[PDB]
Amino acid sequence: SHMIQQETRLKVADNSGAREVLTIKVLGGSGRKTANIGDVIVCTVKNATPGGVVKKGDVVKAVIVRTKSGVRRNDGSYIKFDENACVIIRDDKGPRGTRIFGPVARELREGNFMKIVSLAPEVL
Amino acid sequence: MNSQELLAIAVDAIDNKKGEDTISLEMKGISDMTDYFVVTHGNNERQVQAIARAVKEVANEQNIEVKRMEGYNEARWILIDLADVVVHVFHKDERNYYNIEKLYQDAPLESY
Repeated sequence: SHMIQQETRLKVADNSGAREVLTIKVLGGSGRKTANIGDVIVCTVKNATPGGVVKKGDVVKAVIVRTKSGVRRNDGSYIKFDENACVIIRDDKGPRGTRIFGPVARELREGNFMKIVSLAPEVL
Repeated sequence: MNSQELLAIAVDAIDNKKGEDTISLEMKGISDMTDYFVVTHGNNERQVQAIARAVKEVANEQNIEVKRMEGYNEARWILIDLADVVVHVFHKDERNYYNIEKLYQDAPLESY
C-alpha cells in the first residue's frame, strides 16, 4: 500500500519481455526518492518471458502507469489501482514493447507518454 | 471547429506529402481522450518527419496548437496530438509492428 522507491518491485504492463522489474533509481530533477504515476525510473529486469526482446538482468527505464498508493487529480478525485505497474520505455519515451496491458492513468498524456495512452486498453 | 473538419484538414496535409495507406478511426464510442485516430506512413525517415511537420503546419495555419510531437527525432513513430484528433505517422517498416487498426478493429475505419 506504499509508494515507489529504490529496491521496490513492480509488474511490467506491456509485451516487452519484461515481467517484473526492481527499481534502482527514480529519475527527476527534484532528486527526490518517491515515484508515482508518470515518473520515469531505472530498474533491473528480475523476471522475463522467454522469447521477449527484454531479458533478465537488463537495465531499463520505465514509466509508472499504475500505483497502489494513488495520486489525486486537479479534480479533487483520488485514483488508486490494485497493483504497481510500469511500462519499459525507449530514450525518447516511446514504449520498448508494442502492447499495453490493463489500465493506465491519463496523466501519461501530459507526460508526453501519449503513445502508451494510445496503445492502452483502458485509460482511467 | 469540430473534430470532423479537423480530421479532414489533417488528412489533406498528409495526402499533400503523399502519406500512404492513410486511415482514420472513429474513437468516440471507444475513448474519452480523442475523437479520431489517423494512421498513415512514409517510405523513409525524412518523409515521416515531413508528414509530421505538414500536419503541424496546416494545423498552425488554422490556429490549432500542436500540443506535442512524440518521437519526432527518431522518425519511426511520430505521434502528433491535436487532442480532438491524434495523428500517427509511421515509418513503412514500423507500421505493421504496431497495427493500430487491428488493435481498434471495432472502431469505424475510413480510408482515403
